[PDB]
Amino acid sequence: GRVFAPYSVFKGKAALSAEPRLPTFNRLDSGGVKLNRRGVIMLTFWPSVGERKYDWEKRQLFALSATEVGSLISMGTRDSSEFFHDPSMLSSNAGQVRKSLSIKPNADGSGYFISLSVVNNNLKTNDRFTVPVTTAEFAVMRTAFSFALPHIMGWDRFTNR
Amino acid sequence: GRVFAPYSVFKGKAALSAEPRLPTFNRLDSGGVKLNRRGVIMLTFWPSVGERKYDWEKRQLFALSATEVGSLISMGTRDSSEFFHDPSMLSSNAGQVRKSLSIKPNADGSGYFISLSVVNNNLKTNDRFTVPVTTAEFAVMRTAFSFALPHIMGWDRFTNR
Amino acid sequence: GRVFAPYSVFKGKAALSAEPRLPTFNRLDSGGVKLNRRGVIMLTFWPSVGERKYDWEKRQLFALSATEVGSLISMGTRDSSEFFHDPSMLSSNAGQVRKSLSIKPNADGSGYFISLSVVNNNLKTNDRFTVPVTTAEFAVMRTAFSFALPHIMGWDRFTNR
Amino acid sequence: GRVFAPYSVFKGKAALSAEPRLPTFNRLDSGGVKLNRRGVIMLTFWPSVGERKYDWEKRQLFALSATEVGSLISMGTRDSSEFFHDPSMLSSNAGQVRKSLSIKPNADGSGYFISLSVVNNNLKTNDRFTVPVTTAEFAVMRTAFSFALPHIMGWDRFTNR
DNA sequence: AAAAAAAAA
DNA sequence: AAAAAAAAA
DNA sequence: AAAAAAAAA
DNA sequence: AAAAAAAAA
Repeated sequence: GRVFAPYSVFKGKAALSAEPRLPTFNRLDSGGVKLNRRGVIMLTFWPSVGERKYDWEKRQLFALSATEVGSLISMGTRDSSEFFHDPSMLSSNAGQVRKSLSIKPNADGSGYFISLSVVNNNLKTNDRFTVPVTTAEFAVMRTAFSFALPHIMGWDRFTNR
Repeated sequence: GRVFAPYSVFKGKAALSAEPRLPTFNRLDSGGVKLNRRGVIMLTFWPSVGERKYDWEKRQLFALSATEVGSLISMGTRDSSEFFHDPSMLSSNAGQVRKSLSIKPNADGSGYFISLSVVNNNLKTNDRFTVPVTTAEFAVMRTAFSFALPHIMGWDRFTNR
Repeated sequence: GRVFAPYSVFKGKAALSAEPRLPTFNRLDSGGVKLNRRGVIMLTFWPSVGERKYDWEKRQLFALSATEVGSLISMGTRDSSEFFHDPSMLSSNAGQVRKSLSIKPNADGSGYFISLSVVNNNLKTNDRFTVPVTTAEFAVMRTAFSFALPHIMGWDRFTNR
Repeated sequence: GRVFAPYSVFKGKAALSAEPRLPTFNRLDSGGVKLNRRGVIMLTFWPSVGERKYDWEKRQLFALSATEVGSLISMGTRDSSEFFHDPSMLSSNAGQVRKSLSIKPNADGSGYFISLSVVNNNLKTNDRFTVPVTTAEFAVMRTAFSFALPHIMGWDRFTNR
């Protein structure tokens, strides 16, 4: 069944969590198997309430596709990226909620800021969580994401015995 | 049985697909096992017909060997490579069909063009599919190909328990 | 059960050993599984007594977290790092024992010195083991640690079949 | 049982083959397991007789340890290394046979020469096989060796389920 | 014997 | 449908 | 709760 | 046929 092993970073103003969501397959009637819904690396941001305590109730999610992951793992020290998502895309509720994830180098080069911005035009809200990530932490993510990439793409099914 | 989990890139004029084809083994009569036919990373190109629709019927294939894969994964941002294949090599139908795959940096350095050219002297045809690949996409391929390399070489059979 | 396969470096004044300690999980009552205690890469230092012989009785341990590992694997040739640990942290016996691990480039750039310093204010002792590590050896550690990182984080549980 | 999946390079004057030899373990009476004899990446060189044919009878072997592998995978384009081995080391027949493997950059930077030199003072012979390796081929070896490194060290036994 | 804790299904 | 072959247990 | 879709065995 | 040894559960 499920497995819950997130890599988490807890900082002053918010927490950040990351974990793979594996792809789903379908057993063709030809006998073989076929990849159905794509894996992602799910990012969870949540707010620090009171003192070193965190409000899981107010979390926001951002799903990194294979291609966004490749974008993060191939980032230089001075590079930055920005991803834009609509959860209710190609559906009835589109344009209402808008998420943007930005990864920017801090001035020192000592790391990066990762922030999730959520604008909800239905509930008339505007949230923003930012978490600083050291060079070491981002190194864990780079290495963990690279490990995970083949798996969310379903390439770990190509094995000899 | 089979597993179908291609990494695909869909662009203006054509689509590109990539997936490992595992090596085949033979159970020696000595008891052990021996690698028989070599794995490849198969590339499939196909043409965009009408509007964001793609003509799977007109696809062309290109099989990357272990060594060609090593050539792609070790490419710098400014490097380019070109591979030349005859499907009916060392057989009766050689010289008739000629395939060439070129990976070139786009001017921006924002990625690469991958194109397959097929010249068929039997059917008197000349096809060319080109697909632009961003830095992020080519990063997925590099990471996915590196993951896959040991597997198509059959080295995933060397495992402790 | 247990598995004992340390990578070891034996030098003039001391020995150094490194091996992963896997994370522990808990089978939720929801059916799924949940990561409980975190994996580390355990480092063991011990003193050379007499001539090319080593006093296992006087060993000192240092547990690298996921994040410390990411710090070591992402070190340039000229970089150095220093980690500080209190084994009896957040408990009753804190402040008494203090461990610090330093990884510094040797002058040549031919490698690094890895040293563990242990100050025990209970037993009134002060130990220091230093082991030089060549570029090749540190390359084994970098590659072995990167391989191990996903595993100590419990990400090897996310697998397709 | 055995598995035979060598990566091979066939050139003008000789052939080169490479494959992992896994470590051996012992089931402790404590229940757990303990690594016994170390894995290597075995290199096999053999001479080209006549025209594109190769004399397997005259092969010479060279066993790369974990540390030698780390030395090869961390080589820059312009780096070179040289390893020296006595097969009958610490035994009665030492000093008699002497093997040396050299990896040097070719002038172009288009690759490397890998050569095995064997001097046998018992049989009064002196053999030398040299095989040029392109950047692509050496990229396969680097990637395949890095994949294999954890395995020959027995670290693939540290797995979650 | 090991630096811990912070959300949660 | 795929570029092959070269040593061998 | 998650940005989707495009070929196909 | 292979470069070995050094601590230990």
